[PDB]
Amino acid sequence: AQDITTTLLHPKGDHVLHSHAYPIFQTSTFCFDSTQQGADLFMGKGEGHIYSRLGNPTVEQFEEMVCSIEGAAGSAAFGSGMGAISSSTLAFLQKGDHLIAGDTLYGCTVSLFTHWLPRFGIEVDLIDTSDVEKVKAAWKPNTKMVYLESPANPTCKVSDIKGIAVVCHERGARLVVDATFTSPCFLKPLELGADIALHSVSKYINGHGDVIGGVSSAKTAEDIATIKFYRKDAGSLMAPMDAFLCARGMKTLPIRMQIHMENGLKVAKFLEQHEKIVKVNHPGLESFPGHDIAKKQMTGYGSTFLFEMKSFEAAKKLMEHLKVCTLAVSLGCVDTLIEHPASMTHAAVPENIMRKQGITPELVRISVGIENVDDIIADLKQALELW
Amino acid sequence: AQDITTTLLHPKGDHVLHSHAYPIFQTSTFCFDSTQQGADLFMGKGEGHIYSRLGNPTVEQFEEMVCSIEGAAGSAAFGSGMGAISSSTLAFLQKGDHLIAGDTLYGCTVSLFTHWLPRFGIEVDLIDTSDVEKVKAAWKPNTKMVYLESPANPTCKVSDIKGIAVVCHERGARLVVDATFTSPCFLKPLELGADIALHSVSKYINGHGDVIGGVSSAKTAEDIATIKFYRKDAGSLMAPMDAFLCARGMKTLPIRMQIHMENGLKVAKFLEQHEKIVKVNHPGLESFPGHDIAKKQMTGYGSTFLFEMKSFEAAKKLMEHLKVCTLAVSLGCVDTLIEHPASMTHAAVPENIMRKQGITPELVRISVGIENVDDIIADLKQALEL
Amino acid sequence: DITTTLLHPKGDHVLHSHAYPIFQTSTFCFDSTQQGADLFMGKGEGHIYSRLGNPTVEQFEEMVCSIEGAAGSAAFGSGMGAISSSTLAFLQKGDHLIAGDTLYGCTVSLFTHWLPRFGIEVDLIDTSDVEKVKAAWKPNTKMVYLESPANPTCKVSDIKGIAVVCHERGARLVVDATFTSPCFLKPLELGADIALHSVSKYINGHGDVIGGVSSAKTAEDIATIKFYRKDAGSLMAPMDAFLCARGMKTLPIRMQIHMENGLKVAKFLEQHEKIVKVNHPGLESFPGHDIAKKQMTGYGSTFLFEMKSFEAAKKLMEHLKVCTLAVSLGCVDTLIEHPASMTHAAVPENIMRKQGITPELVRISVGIENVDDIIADLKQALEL
Amino acid sequence: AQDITTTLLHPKGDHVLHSHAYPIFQTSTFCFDSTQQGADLFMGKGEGHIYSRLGNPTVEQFEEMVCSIEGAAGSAAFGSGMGAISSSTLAFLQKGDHLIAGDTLYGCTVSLFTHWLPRFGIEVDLIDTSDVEKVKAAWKPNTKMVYLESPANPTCKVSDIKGIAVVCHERGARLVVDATFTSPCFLKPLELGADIALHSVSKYINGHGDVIGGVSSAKTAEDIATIKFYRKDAGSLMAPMDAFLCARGMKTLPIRMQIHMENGLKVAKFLEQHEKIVKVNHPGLESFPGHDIAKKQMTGYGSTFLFEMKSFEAAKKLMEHLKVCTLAVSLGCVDTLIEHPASMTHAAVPENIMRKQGITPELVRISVGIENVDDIIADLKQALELW
Ligand SMILES: CSCC/C(=N\Cc1c(COP(=O)(O)O)cnc(C)c1O)C(=O)O
Ligand SMILES: CSCC/C(=N\Cc1c(COP(=O)(O)O)cnc(C)c1O)C(=O)O
Ligand SMILES: CSCC/C(=N\Cc1c(COP(=O)(O)O)cnc(C)c1O)C(=O)O
Ligand SMILES: C/C=C(/N=C/c1c(COP(=O)(O)O)cnc(C)c1O)C(=O)O
Repeated sequence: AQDITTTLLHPKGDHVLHSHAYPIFQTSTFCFDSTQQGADLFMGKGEGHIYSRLGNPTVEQFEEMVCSIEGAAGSAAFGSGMGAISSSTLAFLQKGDHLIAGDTLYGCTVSLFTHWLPRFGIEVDLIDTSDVEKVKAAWKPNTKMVYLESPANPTCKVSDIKGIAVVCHERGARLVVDATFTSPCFLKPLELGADIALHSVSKYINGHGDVIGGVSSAKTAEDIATIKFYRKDAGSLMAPMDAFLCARGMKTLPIRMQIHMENGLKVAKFLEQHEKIVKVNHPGLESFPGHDIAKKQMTGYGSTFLFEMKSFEAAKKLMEHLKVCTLAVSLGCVDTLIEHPASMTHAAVPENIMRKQGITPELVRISVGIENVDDIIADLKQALELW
Repeated sequence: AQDITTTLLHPKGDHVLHSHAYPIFQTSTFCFDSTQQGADLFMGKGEGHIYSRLGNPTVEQFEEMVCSIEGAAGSAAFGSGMGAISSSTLAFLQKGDHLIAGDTLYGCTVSLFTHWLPRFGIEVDLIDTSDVEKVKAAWKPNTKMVYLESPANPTCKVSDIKGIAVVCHERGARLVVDATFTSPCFLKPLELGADIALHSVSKYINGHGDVIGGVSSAKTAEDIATIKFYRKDAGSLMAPMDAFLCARGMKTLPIRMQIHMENGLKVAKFLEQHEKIVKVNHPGLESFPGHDIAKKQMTGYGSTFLFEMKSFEAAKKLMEHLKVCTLAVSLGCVDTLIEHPASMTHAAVPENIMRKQGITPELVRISVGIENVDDIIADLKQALEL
Repeated sequence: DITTTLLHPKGDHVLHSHAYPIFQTSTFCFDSTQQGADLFMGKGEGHIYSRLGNPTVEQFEEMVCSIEGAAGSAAFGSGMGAISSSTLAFLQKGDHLIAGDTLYGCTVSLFTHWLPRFGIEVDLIDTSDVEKVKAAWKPNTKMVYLESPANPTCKVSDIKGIAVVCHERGARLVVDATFTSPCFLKPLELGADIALHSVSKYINGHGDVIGGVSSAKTAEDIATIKFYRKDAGSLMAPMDAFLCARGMKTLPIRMQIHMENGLKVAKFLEQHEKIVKVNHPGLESFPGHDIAKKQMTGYGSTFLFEMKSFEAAKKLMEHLKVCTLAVSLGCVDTLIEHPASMTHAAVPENIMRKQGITPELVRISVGIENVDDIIADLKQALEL
Repeated sequence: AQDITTTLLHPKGDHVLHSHAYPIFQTSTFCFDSTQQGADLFMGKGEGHIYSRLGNPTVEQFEEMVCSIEGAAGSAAFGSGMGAISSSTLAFLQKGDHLIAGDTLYGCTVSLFTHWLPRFGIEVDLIDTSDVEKVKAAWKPNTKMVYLESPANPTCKVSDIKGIAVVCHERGARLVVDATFTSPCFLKPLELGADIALHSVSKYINGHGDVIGGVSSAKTAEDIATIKFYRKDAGSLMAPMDAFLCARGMKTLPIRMQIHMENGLKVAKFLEQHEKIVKVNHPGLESFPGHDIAKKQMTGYGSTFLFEMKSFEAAKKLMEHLKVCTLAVSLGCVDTLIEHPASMTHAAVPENIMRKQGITPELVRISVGIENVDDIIADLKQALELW
């Protein structure tokens, strides 16, 4: 069986005009040969293109690469991870439906689920999905979907994706998994029983900190068709240039992830043994609750994780005196980023949910890049040992 | 009174690193000076950027350009006209609300209002908005929005935006106008009393057929903040490169529109007097119902319009023997496009709505470009002779 | 008209795409050894490697070629790349070049510093007078190189008359028509062998690309130019060619506006008490107007005018609110510069005097803004 | 000392408008504050920009990255490797000067030195530079430059860069080295005594097969200023978009080269032991002449090399029956390329020079990518073992 490195470098499809790199189809529309040919494409008959919102060759090339690593029936690219998330939930959920979602989610996902979904008559509970019994207890006759992020942003809380998938499968609910934090090299939710696997491509998949985009992949042709139908009307599109950039970043995804995984673990171990650090939430550490599940259900770890300092002042002093790490939000970039969730990525999260998420002023999140790991550790060490 | 040509070519804002052209900020994230500075930005305090989904300087420069021409409090750019439409309606409407929309709308707008909105518990009635009395009769206690396209895609049906805005003002509803077909050079819905004006930037605004994008502009600061809050979560973003291309295309928008307008009128009059053509639906023709309203409420016309052949066979002959015009959906490009609405742009609209729209297999939609008109007419004359 | 031709270029669509795709690629795949071998021998149809040929760049080349009436066109990474490729592809040690005495600063640098290092004799002379061209002629003269109207003074050379001299005497005539665009000046139509442009100016028109183009009357000459380019390596990037082709779609319409704005502005300046003299080729007062009127079908909107002192020029250039102080020209928005300390600052003193470039001169490149707004900007800056 | 991976990911310079990724300055011109500020910039006084041909911020960012890895006084980026080679030779050589260049060079370099330089009154000899004594024997009173490619394209012939540099330094000649085949990760000619080190950035540096570009770096400020002065008039520029892409590709250069090097050596060893293969020219093999010089003077190897089949027909059969390798010219891409030098990259090389270079119809050149090496080897093996 051919390695994923090779698969990503050799995607299926004809070359265009013998071009080795796939061209950028910076076009809005496409030409018809005849009234019939154009009519037929609008009915889904024949091969070809109509209009970039319905399908653009460069974006489709990126979709096929993701589809190939997810093992999906199809993938849909979007203008952002939030586009993928809206389109993977609201394409299916309608008034009177019930959604169970993790209680520790990316801030704007909490915003979408707690502000917008209830306005559309959709019932939403945020539940601790690290415990399958709590998921079952929150289940209702109208539950149509469970939505999980695991490991969760930013605390890395692990959910039992396989265990929850069994209950979804028995009860007729879709299981949707945001695998952004781990990448499809290491977490393949469709292999664990999910119906839909999605990512912010803005993070690891693209990897170069220069594109916002999203992708969603479905286990069935019907589900990916419905998602694309929603996309056509909701309009979160990946631009041709951004698709060219995402496909290009993904060409190095397997080797970047290997380096991220190993750097991340080494940085977490360094932090865990350091006297200034109270606790390290990296799901690859034996000390981490849920390490046993992550180890079984994933084939590696991402390199974004959280650690606890002794105070807010210690956290600030660390974050502001680094020379290699960059103070900024986002994650999954080739270079190391660091931020303060309580006052940044999660500052818009309701106090109620903040308290249950376990997010405090002492926490710092680091997204470890592919720099030489000793250089990253020496940067953290000099800031930690400051006068 | 500085002219709009000059305004578009001289947008407000600082140069970046003294660059003459505005740089393409192909970035996802921005760096913070300190914890406090990043925290302040997240609370909307101070000046700066955080992350391109929240705000990208290249995208914002294009937003400022549109905002100036619309006379708006602010503008939001999107990944498509459908992103703008979605974000300008679903940012406000919620379960139990009622929407009144024009009966003649772009096909996917029909799909949005007719398939997705009701799944979200929003009641929707499509009605003939060319008669303000029919809008009044359709009104309900829970009516929160009227949504109009004028002239409508593809029949060019005209609504009294001004009269309808009075009714919305009186009865506590937002008026949203899709002004894609006319461009903001010739139609400024916020000057007519609308609350929101939006475009498929994919059409005239960009004008070069190489970008898909949307823009929406609101009369009030609170409404544009809501639109952008919805955009934050829904995620239809204009890419930095596309914003660079849309701003660049918009630099020639006023001259392109002058030519489109003059060209489309000349073509329509040629077709109207030709023996093979049953009727021509251009809002700038004296024969067109709604001409009197379009002339008073607009300062010009787009060049996309519809005409009727004597049979489907005839329309097919004409569409397939043109050498200059290109058979393709979309409109408002520098070159001439031609389309068959029944089986293309409006193929998916339900039979009953299609009947109400007056769309038949005999209709052909042309989007007249900025070619020498004599070439477009000769191309048409050529084909009609076969 | 020209607009229809530029909007409907010849060629096939790629994958039915309406906009021509951006071939952001270095290399192309071969179907077999034989097919790749054949392409390297110039047999069959297809591509090998973007330096030899890129489809997006070739589409832009074909657009310029059609408008110039050429046998072919070559795109480059800058106007300087087109210039050095249209001259050094032909001239060799022992050859002599006659060049206009007033040229863009970097062309002066090329001809004055580099060409003589390569054993090429160069005389800069006043090409507004054909007898001076004849008098400078030598048995080893192989090329005349003209800019008309010249940058920055707008000095006009008789292209047609010089072409007759060149044809009779076995020399190539190369014309840089940057200042006028191919809508208005078509040197190959006047007898020239090669016509070239800084695409960075009018042709692109949007101030966001640097590029060059050269067009040759003969198939053999464009082959030589591309052969030189293959080894010298000044290429137009596929993204820049996409942008250039895109800007060119509005070229004829922009040029009509530039021309009309520029004339109205020159006329305003010419009757202003603060202005000594306006060098615009379309003015009746300008020496060489009669040639320019006969050999061109319009005018660009870049031209020079004379203030009463350096201090006055500085005051004018530093109080404009619409016009931007920057080098370059032919952009949609109005640009203004000081040739003596900017574009022409490195020109040797003696060539400078021969050019007539003094610290009292300001060069303006009138954009497509409403002319009344640009006149009001100049007006307040001249009077307050 | 900080690792090169870290340096490339953290290049010196201020961020622009706090942007994490460096913006694309798609501009021709820049604005002046005043006539004095503009006048000064033209005199080289003060900080700022004028016009992209003279200096573009995005291009300068990429130049700084190369300069940092070369250990140079400065770097200049170009529209192509050939722009870099032209500008690194013709910026210095004039009529009456003499150039000694290697006899095995990239085809278009042979075209430049053999067709264009003599037209400009520059004397050129192509010499076997793998023998320092032959270089000395070719020396004349007017010799001003030696130009080397090592390992040479496509035979991998190795020159003694250090030994030749001694002779250049004693006699007042510049040494110019095209290090395209090896990359600046493994070959740093300025540390071996070269005055100028240059690359086709089109190959490894960019790495992604989607840009043509060049770069040249000089040991002295004076020489890089002269190179840029030439560039200003000859006009081979790197476009702002291309510079953004080259900088982006270069963020993964160290990890890509590590994999290229390891894959290329394993493929060479596989080929060297295979019955169908007559000889393998990879400078990292102990069997290769000049292996001892390459191993002392480089810190690794590129993964483009040539091998000899038993016949032209055998080469064609191999080249036309691969599923992973792509038949195409160029090299140094993430995916594996293969070509036939005799009829492709070197088909324009004059017969006498071909014979001097040792290029025959039996030779195949492979540029090994970063695919899983076992997939690459299995692809070659199945083609070699065809019916
Ligand atoms: C507060 S601003 C920083 C962005 C960010 N996270 C993003 C993200 C998204 C959304 O993806 P989009 O940004 O729309 O491509 C979806 N799902 C997950 C697990 C995510 O981590 C962060 O820094 O924690
Ligand atoms: C059937 S496919 C051709 C697209 C098309 N029209 C689009 C359009 C949109 C949507 O804008 P987006 O396409 O999302 O940028 C919004 N509003 C109006 C009046 C529109 O006409 C057409 O060819 O009639
Ligand atoms: C001092 S820097 C400003 C650039 C400039 N002129 C350029 C130019 C070129 C060169 O074109 P490239 O810049 O290489 O695309 C060629 N030919 C002509 C008639 C030109 O005017 C100027 O502002 O006068
Ligand atoms: C198709 C190109 C091949 N080579 C190129 C090359 C260049 C020239 O570099 P641009 O191509 O001008 O960037 C310079 N120096 C070296 C050692 C090279 O290999 C090839 O062999 O396959």
